[PDB]
Amino acid sequence: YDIQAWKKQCEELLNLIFQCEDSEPFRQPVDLLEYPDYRDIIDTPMDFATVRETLEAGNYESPMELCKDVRLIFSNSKAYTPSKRSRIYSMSLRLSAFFEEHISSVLSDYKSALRFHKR
Ligand SMILES: NC(=O)N1CCN(c2ccc(F)cc2)CC1
Repeated sequence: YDIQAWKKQCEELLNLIFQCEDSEPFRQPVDLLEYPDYRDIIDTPMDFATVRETLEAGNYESPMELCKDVRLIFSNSKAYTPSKRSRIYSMSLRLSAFFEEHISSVLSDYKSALRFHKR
């Protein structure tokens, strides 16, 4: 019932994500010189270094907020891909499945801890 445990669990999950070769296109803010029309399609860019930095700054109040930003990395990739078979989009699909598999217990434990706190 540890209400704060999610933070270190998210730090460790981000470490696993950075070790994954599939995260390489998503580790840093997108390259506007390589994709000059990116901001025409994507309103809110997001990347894993920004998520990690926001976590480390103490600027997430809950793992649900972190999860919303990570899911935005994947929906941006889906919105920008010219094809559902593209290399970078295929990497985002695998990485999304890995992330969802690991974040589920983090969210469940946090929500359970908050319910216990307010019992
Ligand atoms: N690191 C970068 O400069 N990019 C910007 C474009 N983005 C993307 C997503 C799907 C796709 F199929 C093609 C490109 C991923 C991250």
